[PDB]
This record gives sequence, C-alpha cells and structure tokens, in this order.
Amino acid sequence: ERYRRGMEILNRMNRKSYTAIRDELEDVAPDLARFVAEFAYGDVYSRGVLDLKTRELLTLAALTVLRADDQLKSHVRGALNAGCSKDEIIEVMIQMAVYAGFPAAINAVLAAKEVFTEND
Amino acid sequence: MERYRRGMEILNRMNRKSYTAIRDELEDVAPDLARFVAEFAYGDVYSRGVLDLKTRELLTLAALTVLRADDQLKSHVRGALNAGCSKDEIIEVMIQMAVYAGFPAAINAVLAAKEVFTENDP
Amino acid sequence: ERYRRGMEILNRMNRKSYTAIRDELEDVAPDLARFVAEFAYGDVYSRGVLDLKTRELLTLAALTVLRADDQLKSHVRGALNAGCSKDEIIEVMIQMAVYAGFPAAINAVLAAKEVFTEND
Amino acid sequence: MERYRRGMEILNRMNRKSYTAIRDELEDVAPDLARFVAEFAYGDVYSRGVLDLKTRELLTLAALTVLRADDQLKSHVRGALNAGCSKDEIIEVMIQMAVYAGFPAAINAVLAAKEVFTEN
Amino acid sequence: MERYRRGMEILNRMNRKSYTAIRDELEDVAPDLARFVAEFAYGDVYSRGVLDLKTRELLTLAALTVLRADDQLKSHVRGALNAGCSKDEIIEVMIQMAVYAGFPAAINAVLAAKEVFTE
Amino acid sequence: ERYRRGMEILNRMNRKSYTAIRDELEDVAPDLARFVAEFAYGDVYSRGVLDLKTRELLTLAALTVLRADDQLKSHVRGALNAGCSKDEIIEVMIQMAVYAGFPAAINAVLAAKEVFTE
Repeated sequence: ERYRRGMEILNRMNRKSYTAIRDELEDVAPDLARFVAEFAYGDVYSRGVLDLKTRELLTLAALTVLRADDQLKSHVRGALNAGCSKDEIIEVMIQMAVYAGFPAAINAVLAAKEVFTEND
Repeated sequence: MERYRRGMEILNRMNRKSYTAIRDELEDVAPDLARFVAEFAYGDVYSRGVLDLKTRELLTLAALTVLRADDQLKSHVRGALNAGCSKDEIIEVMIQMAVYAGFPAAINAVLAAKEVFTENDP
Repeated sequence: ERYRRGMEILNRMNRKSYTAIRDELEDVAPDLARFVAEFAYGDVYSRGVLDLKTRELLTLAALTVLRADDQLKSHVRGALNAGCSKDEIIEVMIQMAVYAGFPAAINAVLAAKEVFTEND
Repeated sequence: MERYRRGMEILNRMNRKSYTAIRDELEDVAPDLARFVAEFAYGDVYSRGVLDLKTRELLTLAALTVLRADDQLKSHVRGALNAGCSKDEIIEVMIQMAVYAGFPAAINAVLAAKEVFTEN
Repeated sequence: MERYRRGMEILNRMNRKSYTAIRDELEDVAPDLARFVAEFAYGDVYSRGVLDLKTRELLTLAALTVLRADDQLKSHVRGALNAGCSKDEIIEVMIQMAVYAGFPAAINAVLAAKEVFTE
Repeated sequence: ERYRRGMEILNRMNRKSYTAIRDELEDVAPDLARFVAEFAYGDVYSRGVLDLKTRELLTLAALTVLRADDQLKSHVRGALNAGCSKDEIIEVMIQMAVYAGFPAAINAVLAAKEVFTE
C-alpha cells in the first residue's frame, strides 16, 4: 500500500478535515475513510495535469450541482489552504447558476460563507 | 439593452460555430433563449474577471459531467479546446469527476469527448 | 376494478404516448404499465384542484430538470391536446433555465421543437 | 436599468421577505448573485406575461421539489401564497410530484411547506 | 377502501416509528399523500414478493443514498435492521454507492447510518 | 497486484462489456478503465459480504435514478450473467417507481428490454 502518498497530500492542505473524517473511521466504515485516501487523493490528485488550486475549485463546481453541503464546506477550506482567495471560490459558485441553476448557486455560496466567517 | 456584444466578441471567439448552431432554434422557439445566453451567461458571468477563460471552460465541463448533459458537453469541449485547453486537461477533470459524481458519469463524458476529438481525422 | 377510471382518461390526452408505451413495455413487464394507468392517471390526475391544462405544464416542468427526453415529448403532445398553446409550453421551459440551469432548458426546448414539427 | 426596478417591482410586493435576505448575503458574495435574481430572474423571465404569476409560482415549486432544495422551496411557498395560490393548490403540486419525482421528493417538499404553513 | 389498511398494517408492524411519523404529516397535508404512501407505496408495490424481503430493503437504501435524502434514509435504515439486515450489510451497500454515485453520496449516507446505529 | 482481483470478477461476470477498455485506449482516458478494474472491482465488488447477484442488482437501482442508460445496459448483462432472472431484474426497476419516479423506472425497463433482446 502506497497510501502514505495520499496522506502526504492531505496533511498539508486539509489535515483538520480528514482527521475529522476518521471520526467516522470507527463503528462503521473505516475502509471508506481509507479509500478516500489511496484512491481519492493518492490516485487521482496524485497525478497532475492540473494545479492543486485548480482541482479544489473543480471540486467546488461538482459539489455545488450535487448540493453536498457538508462535503462542499470541507472543500472550501481545502481550497483556501491550497492558495485560493475568497474571490475565486465565489466566482465559480456564481458561474454555477448558469449550468446548475440559481438555487444551486445560492446554496453553495451561503455554505462557503460559514467556512469563511468562522476564523473568529 | 445592448451589452449583448460585451459577451459576444467572447462567444464569436471561442465557440462561434456553437452560438451559431443554436441560433438555429431561432424558430422552433424563442430566439429570446439564445439571446439570454450571450446576454447573461457570457454577458455578465464569463466576462467577470478573477478566473481565466481557460479556467472557466474547464469549470463548465465539470458541472456538465455531473448533469450528464451530453450535447452541451461536446460543445464546451470545443470551446475549451479553443481557448487553449489540451486533451490531457479536459480528460483530467472528467477522470476527477468519477470520485465526486460517480464512475458512470466520468465514463459517459469522456466518450463524448473522444467523439469531439475527431474533426477531419477520417 | 376501476382501471378504466384511469384508462378512461389516458385515452384522451395522449392516445399514443400511451397506446405505444403499453407495448415497448407490457410485452415483458406489466406491473408498471398497470400502475401508470391505475395510480398516475387513475388516482393522481383524476384529482381536481388544478386545471388539466395546468397539470400538463407542471409535468413538463418536472421532466425538464430530470432531462426526461422521451417522457417529455410524450408530455408535450399531451399538453397540446389538453389545450395548451406552444407559447405556454415554451414558456415553462424558459423559466426552467433559472431554477434548473441553461442546459436543462436548452435541451427541453429542442425536444419540444421536434413534437412541434411532426408533420411536413 | 428598468431591468432591476422592473424585477424589483415584482419582488417587493410578492416575495417581500427572503428577497430582503439578499442583503443577508450582500457582504460575502457580490450583490451580483442577489442582483441577477432581480435583474435576470424576475426582470427578464418572470416579467414575461404569457403565464399568470400564480401559474409561475407553482412552477418554481414543481422544480424546487425535484431539486430537493429546501430553502428556495420554502421561500417560494411564501410567494406562491402571496400571489394568491391557496394552500390546497401548493400541496397539490407536490402530491403530483410523487409520481414524476418520487415519494421521497414529494414528502420532503410538503414537510418544508408545513413549516411555512404552520405558524410563520 | 382496501389496500390502505394493508399498507398501514405493514408500516405499523415493522416501522412503528415511521408509522407514527405518517400520522404527524397526514395532517398538514395529504390524507391524500399519506393515503397514497400507505395505499400504493407499501401495500401495492412493496408487498410484492419477487425479491427477497432483505433485498427489497437494501435497494431502498441504495436509492435513497443517491438522492441524498437524509431524512428518509434514517427511517429506512431503522426498517432495514428491523427486516434482519445486519449493520454490516447496510454499510456495504453505501460503500458501494461511492462507486456509482460518488464518494460524497456514501460518506453522507454512512454518517446518516451512524446516527441511527446509536439508539 | 490488486487489479488481478478486479479482472478475476470482470472477465467472469461481464467480460464482453468491460472490453470497452479498447475505447479509452487512444490516449483519451485509459488510466480510467484501470481504476474501474482495480477499485470498482478489485477493492469494492471483491469484498463480498453481499452476494454478487445482490451487488449487481444494487447497481441497477443506482443507475436507474441516475438515468445512466449506456451503463444500465451493461450491468443488466452483468446481472443476467450472475443468474438474475429477467423478472427479477425488472423488479428493482419497478420498485424504483416509488423512490425515483415513474419516468426513471420506465426509462430503465426500455433500456433493459433492449439487452433482453440481443
């Protein structure tokens, strides 16, 4: 297992999150949390035809259409830590009103706000 | 009013062939729809400035993968290739979409890409 | 039982967007074919709180988001026969670009086009 | 700009409450996402008059049910009401959605509407 | 009136918590919709037996995980355990949904399952 | 490796379909058909607490809501190849009328009739 890789990536971009993710790694599926590391960030993110800042944004776009609040929220921090400004994080959620529709955009934005706001 | 153009020099630049293709619903119903495209989509959203055009045609593809919108997919694949995006890139966002939107979605879109990636090869 | 209370409704609005779907279907799996007759038109449509011409529009709305192409066409012919103007039909597909995105509406109108032009 | 007022005309009479809550996001995201609704949504789409505003309200409802959006559906049930739509009519569109969108969707929309209905 | 009682019978017998819930939303509205769930959903389509009882319960959980219906998902898990579905089984189907619907759908569902496994 | 497992199931249950690898080959997305064999099959379908016939049957349910036609078809084969009867396969789609609506069920049955008619 070269699962050590996906980890080398998580601990420097979204460590607090995956750490909390394992707070599911216990009476349920720790195998799931496992997979979200050797295949998610260690087999897809590992490669690189696209910067890390970009990939985190593309994820935002996907999570906005799906309306996946919690997962989306988690990825906003990921993007910030990665090197994205709040300006970018929102310009993509606005572009989403065009393809996913307005409610989808409205929701994703309200969501990234929370993440933004709780630094105090 | 007229800003239509503010978003058209864009359209007529990247995916002209496309806007044209849709002006062909100019009858079956409201040109009014093709109007709102250039006039709102490209009029006020794409024109904005914080993300490069290349970066936007790449962010449009992702969403369209999840929605499985086949037609609109092939379209922006041209539009993306046009702004400078390479194969390796278009196909990278799709592969990445298997993780978030499911394998059936990343596969369905790649195939639609493989098609567009064929103009005058034969 | 009152299977007719259903079929004695579907035989009006959409006589082939049914006759047919009781064939490329009820040739191998007829639990579904009855249910649609019995439950949808039998128990649900037969309700009367909203105009017939309204119920057809709301369905056209529903299928737009879902990208239900085939069932959409079938429900366009039915909106027409119910007495809806092409104008009205096209309207709902426009209002859908807002709450469900542009690709949804662009894809739905293209489908209404076909049905609109079925005979040369 | 009779393309802001225009939509805003519709807005500050029908959906008086949650629009105001567009200032409730006026800080994070440019007033743009809150502007586009007024501008585009209600000034370029709802402004058209081939469909009664009432008919237009039940429509957004149909779509928002399928999308499982809860916030937007909640605030549009407030509008639906204000534009004249009776409770019985609202609920009706969602009973209709169980057939096209499925029971989980329909049940989910009616519970959220109950909130707007239970004393707001 | 016929199938209505059949539907309610089943609901009561194996998901009493969801039974009562139907009584607490039958009021706002639908005796008509709460009717249809009792009448059509359970005593008309669920009571069909071409598929093992267990199987007919995992499918419901597969479907709900993809639609992200966190509400209906906790309720059906309850009725899944009631049908003899082991906790191992419930989690397995959700882990599999990660492949056909995406990681966010599974993670979301599993976490939902977690709340239920903690009476 | 692992992928040796994935295939152990693929070339068994649904080989005729999985050989769509041929289609990703032209460097479009080959790397993709690999993840399918070594993750979808090598890491998930392999850890079988659930019977295969039930796993495939579940994929059918999932692909029915998603309205994934070109995919539903491939798994109906994969399902029949595991012993699933036709009447059984149409069953999961009938139930889906309740959870995903009549339009999704009808769209899955027709797709299935196609593969039942090869």
